[PDB]
Amino acid sequence: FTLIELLIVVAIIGILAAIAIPQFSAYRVKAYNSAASSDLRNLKTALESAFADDQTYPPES
Amino acid sequence: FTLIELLIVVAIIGILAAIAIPQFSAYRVKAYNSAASSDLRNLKTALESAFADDQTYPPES
Amino acid sequence: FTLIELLIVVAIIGILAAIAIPQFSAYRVKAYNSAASSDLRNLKTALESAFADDQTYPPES
Amino acid sequence: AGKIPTTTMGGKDFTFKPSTNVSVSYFTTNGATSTAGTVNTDYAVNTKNSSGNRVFTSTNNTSNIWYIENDAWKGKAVSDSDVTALGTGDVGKSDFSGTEWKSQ
Amino acid sequence: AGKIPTTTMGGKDFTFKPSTNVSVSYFTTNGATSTAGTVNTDYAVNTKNSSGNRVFTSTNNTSNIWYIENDAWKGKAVSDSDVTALGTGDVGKSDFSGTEWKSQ
Amino acid sequence: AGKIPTTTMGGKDFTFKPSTNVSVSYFTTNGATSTAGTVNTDYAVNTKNSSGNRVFTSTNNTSNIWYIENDAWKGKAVSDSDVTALGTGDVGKSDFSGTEWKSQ
Amino acid sequence: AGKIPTTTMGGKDFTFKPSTNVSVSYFTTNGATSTAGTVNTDYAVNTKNSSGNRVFTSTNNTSNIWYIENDAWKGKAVSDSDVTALGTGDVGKSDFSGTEWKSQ
Amino acid sequence: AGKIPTTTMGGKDFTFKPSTNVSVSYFTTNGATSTAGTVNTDYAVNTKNSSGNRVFTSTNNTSNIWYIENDAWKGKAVSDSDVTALGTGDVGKSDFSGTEWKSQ
Amino acid sequence: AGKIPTTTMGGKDFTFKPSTNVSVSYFTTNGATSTAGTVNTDYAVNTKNSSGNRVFTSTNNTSNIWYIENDAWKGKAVSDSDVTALGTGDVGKSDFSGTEWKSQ
Amino acid sequence: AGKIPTTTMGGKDFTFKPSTNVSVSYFTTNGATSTAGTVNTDYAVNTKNSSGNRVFTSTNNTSNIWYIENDAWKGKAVSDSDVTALGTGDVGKSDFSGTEWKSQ
Amino acid sequence: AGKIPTTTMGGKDFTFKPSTNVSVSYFTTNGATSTAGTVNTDYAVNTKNSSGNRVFTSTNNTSNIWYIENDAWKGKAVSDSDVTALGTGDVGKSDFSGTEWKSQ
Amino acid sequence: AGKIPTTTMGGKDFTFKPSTNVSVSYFTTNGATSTAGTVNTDYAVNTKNSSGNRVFTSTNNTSNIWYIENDAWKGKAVSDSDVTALGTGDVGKSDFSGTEWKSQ
Repeated sequence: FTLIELLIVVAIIGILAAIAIPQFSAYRVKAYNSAASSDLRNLKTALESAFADDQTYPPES
Repeated sequence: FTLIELLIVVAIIGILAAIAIPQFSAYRVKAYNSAASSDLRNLKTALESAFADDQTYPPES
Repeated sequence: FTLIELLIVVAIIGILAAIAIPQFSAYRVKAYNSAASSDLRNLKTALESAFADDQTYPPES
Repeated sequence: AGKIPTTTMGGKDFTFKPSTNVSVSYFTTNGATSTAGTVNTDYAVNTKNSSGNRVFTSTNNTSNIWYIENDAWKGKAVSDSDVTALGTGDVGKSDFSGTEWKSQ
Repeated sequence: AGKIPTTTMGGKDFTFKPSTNVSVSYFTTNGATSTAGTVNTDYAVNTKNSSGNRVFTSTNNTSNIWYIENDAWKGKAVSDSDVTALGTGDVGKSDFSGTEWKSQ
Repeated sequence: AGKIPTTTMGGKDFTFKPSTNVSVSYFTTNGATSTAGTVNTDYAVNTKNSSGNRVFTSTNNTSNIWYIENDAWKGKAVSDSDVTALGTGDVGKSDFSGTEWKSQ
Repeated sequence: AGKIPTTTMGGKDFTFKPSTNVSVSYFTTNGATSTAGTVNTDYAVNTKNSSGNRVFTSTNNTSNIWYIENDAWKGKAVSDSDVTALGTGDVGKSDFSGTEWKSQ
Repeated sequence: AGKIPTTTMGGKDFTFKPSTNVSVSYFTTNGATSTAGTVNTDYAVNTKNSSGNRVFTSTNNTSNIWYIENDAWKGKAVSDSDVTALGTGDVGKSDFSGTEWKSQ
Repeated sequence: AGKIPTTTMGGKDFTFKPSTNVSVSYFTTNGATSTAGTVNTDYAVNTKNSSGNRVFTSTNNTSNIWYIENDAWKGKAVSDSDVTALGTGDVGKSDFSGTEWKSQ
Repeated sequence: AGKIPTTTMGGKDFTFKPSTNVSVSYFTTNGATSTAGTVNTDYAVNTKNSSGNRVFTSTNNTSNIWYIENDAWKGKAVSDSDVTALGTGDVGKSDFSGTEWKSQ
Repeated sequence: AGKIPTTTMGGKDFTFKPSTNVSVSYFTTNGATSTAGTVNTDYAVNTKNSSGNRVFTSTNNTSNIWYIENDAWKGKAVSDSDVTALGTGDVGKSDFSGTEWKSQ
Repeated sequence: AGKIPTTTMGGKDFTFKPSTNVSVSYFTTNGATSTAGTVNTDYAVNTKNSSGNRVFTSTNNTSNIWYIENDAWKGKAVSDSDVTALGTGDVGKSDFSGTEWKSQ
């Protein structure tokens, strides 16, 4: 509308364009880690189930 | 106010009307997907709970 | 874009910044507790296994 | 046939309802037949959000949740034929060759 | 004295290690004395997660696992005095009057 | 050699598949040798998410899951040498001195 | 009666406070009666923003969050009668016939 | 003392930087003392834009973000005494009586 | 090299086009190399309106948008050397000493 | 067909009216067909002031607002054929080759 | 009643004063009643220069500014009855049939 | 003191020069003090043509331009005392009682 109105908008667009976007890197690597430790604690039950069938842990591959 | 003032406003309204509005389509389809995979991983626990009651998975429907 | 548009955003950012974040303290202390009671109920089987080898519970340390 | 079970064979309610906008299809060895003396040893089950580009599926004797992610269908439910769902039969599918994938 | 046994009197390793962040304290009739001719007829043993508001304990001639659950201590281990653990002595305690409880 | 077992010595399928993006490496006394008369008394096994800064490992005669958490490697799998995994040999490792840790 | 619980029967604080401008109403089998020997097996609970055209509700034995979305009320709280909330009684409501809906 | 943490006790960088013109003040049980064996169970933290008429604050065991909105101060930072910030001590403040408010 | 990405490594279009008159320059660890097996863990990216006296920039592991605001260049794009942009390398730059600034 | 929508498929009024003297034309996948079970995934929309030498247009999967600016037509509305508008079909047009332009 | 608001319900001054010679009239659902617990969801507002042949008006749920432009009244203010203003009531008027107009 | 600003506190030139024959006087909270850490929240400013019978003025928190129009002074500038200008202090003056006027 008025030149002064178009001077507040550009003064607010500048504000709302920098709101300290956080580093969402550590908060995701923790999920990837806790998939692998879960997966290992599960894998152990398969190994120690298979031993109590065969008196041996499985052959590799 | 002055004709030159009404020539900057129209020169700024034209600017602030094209600020590269992004495609908010992929950023929403990911939410719809992660509702369905969550829902399935939950549904599996109901099936494999019901088996350990009845020695059978449920009848369909 | 328009000053009124930049008055709804600030009216929504204020809303979505206060959504009653819950106290996730009790819901985590329960996990720490149920690690220790599990660990004790397991430790008991080692003690009462070792007795049935040696006619004695183990020496401390 | 082919829909989420409402009741298990012991007569108890299946205690699970799907999300607001997700299609589900479920298949088992002996269909809907609640004959009080059968045993479904297996299931194959799949889900898609009506608005999603992914259908997700699992079976009885598999770990992981297997997807397809075809961008083509975006407004379908898993009742539609052109979704490449796991229908009746192929209910165990302990292995997958070249069709769907969740591994690396 | 007072810690989890590393070895039983027959010279074999105690084959049990505690969880990532749990304190343990263990007491028996004849302490650490591995004299190859004694018999500990009893034990009293307790655990707490360093970050937990519960200390859990059991003794030789008791069923159940008995807790206290004092919200006060939250960053202590069972080595600390202000935890109300079952120290040396009172090692059987086949009965409990009014201090700790797991029953209804 | 060195990968997750697909089958146990009694000829049955190992009934476990890993997560979507996790590397696994597994080692035992007698390697891949399915000679129908051997006994692997032990295993050493490790996992890492391809995108994770942690490798996790366990062996036959240990409680706990032991990690390293080196921020350096973040896009490796446990097949890579610069991960400090528990290779063939050192398969029991009932004790750990100063390399990896899960205790307090 | 009928408001968000401030404390659970074990004497601990309910550890949850509502949003800046949301009305909440909560109902259970045995009301406010903290008699230290009762068991509320169920709840029915509803919320609306004072300025919103939606009231949202859930009960103990249901999945989903069920809404009504009547454009009429826009400046009410769920204490008002003309909101069609889930009052005392009808507290389980494992099924819904024709009144409220979140499914397709 | 009293400023935004640059590093957490595990030695990792706090991974968060404030906005262009916002003052922040942060308080915890054991101050700046990175002694590698302490546990801050709590925090109290507040922010104001240097040019804003509002100071906003939260603590560990509270939902909501609590403001004051005094039109008087408009060119202050939360380091100034005449802002009525939540200083060292009163760090939990699970409840608020008559000073600050975000509820209805 | 050095321009806005048209496609991400999963083969999908980058779904973003710049404003009418803005220059953009973008840098990452492994350049343009769409080898279907690499991982760019980082980016450094900058923009200027061709007619503006400000160049704005950000990197992967930083909050804020950092400017320079040199009144000298007013008809340049960020391809020009005399703009003091964040080129290839220095791609993380989690910290800034004395060159560019957005803080108080 | 081909005009600004007065109502969205959920039965709610489209809450937007055009400026005093601007022509608008709007196109979507399934036309005017308010069949309460369809999904328009896309739109293509254009505007011109009756007295302006510019027609402006956008589509669903594009950033920017694309113009033509032909000085010839100055007293037309976008209903006229000789305006080179984006009619029914070509509704996505995520890319533009040589006809209209807003970039540099 | 019926004049420009001097203060909003939160007690703050309305921060707007009219032009040198313009009459304004303003109407809302609950009149002048600053009862600190009401909600005016709507307004209807009109202006005329005392010396102008146009009265201009808008309401809450409308785009555009609607005029009448009767050459007859030229020395009236909108307080006068013979101006055909939007009085108390008819405060939303999301639509206009045949009385006032700003469209083509 | 008391004259049109030649430079703003960010060191940039005030980019405005007055008309051929107009006197201007300008007042703010903290005078001429360019201390690089102050904030003038307000101004009061007035103008007169040297040859005009009107002095015009405005302040920070007011709409309108307020005049006096005393036919007496006709060859003065606003530096003169007998002009009834808005000096240092009374810098906001959001309201005017009986001295100057621009309203009806």
